[PDB]
Amino acid sequence: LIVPYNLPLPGGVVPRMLITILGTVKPNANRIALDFQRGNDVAFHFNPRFNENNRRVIVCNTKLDNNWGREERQSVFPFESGKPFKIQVLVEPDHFKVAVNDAHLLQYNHRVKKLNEISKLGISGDIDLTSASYTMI
Ligand SMILES: OC[C@H]1O[C@@H](S[C@@H]2O[C@H](CO)[C@H](O)[C@H](n3cc(-c4ccc(F)cc4)nn3)[C@H]2O)[C@H](O)[C@@H](n2cc(-c3ccc(F)cc3)nn2)[C@H]1O
Ligand SMILES: [Cl-]
Repeated sequence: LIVPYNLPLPGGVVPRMLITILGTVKPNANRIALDFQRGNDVAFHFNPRFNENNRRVIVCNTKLDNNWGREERQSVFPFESGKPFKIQVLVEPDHFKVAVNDAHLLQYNHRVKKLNEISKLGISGDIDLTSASYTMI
């Protein structure tokens, strides 16, 4: 698939929706981003950074009216330059739950509460994208 890639989420997200993204991190990658959007707002931005001051960190945030909020940072970093990955995002009633390569990574509490209006997922950054899909579990 071509990156950046837009995956419509018809009728928005709902609990029990599972989104699966398969790809490969480019060699010498700098960044990856998943952006769950509600119009121009970003309900959930998931942003692995491969070199922020010589550290690897995952940054999560929300953008409302063109302003970023308080960052939530995770130092557990399961991505590896040059290697294949699987990201699974499970929507639960009170948070997005993220697993990478079948291991739980983080949860992100819903800040945007109109889940039905979060109707697009953008995928960008330094990856080759193989598949992006959803199902109900
Ligand atoms: O909050 C998320 C946003 O962060 C900003 S950078 C943000 O800038 C601030 C000053 O305005 C602070 O400097 C902020 N900070 C917070 C801390 C910090 C330090 C210590 C702590 F303990 C906690 C936080 N140390 N920097 C720093 O993260 C990115 O620009 C923005 N972004 C990324 C992308 C993107 C596009 C395409 C991609 F493929 C991938 C990503 N498109 N927009 C998005 O990620
Ligand atoms: Cl809302």
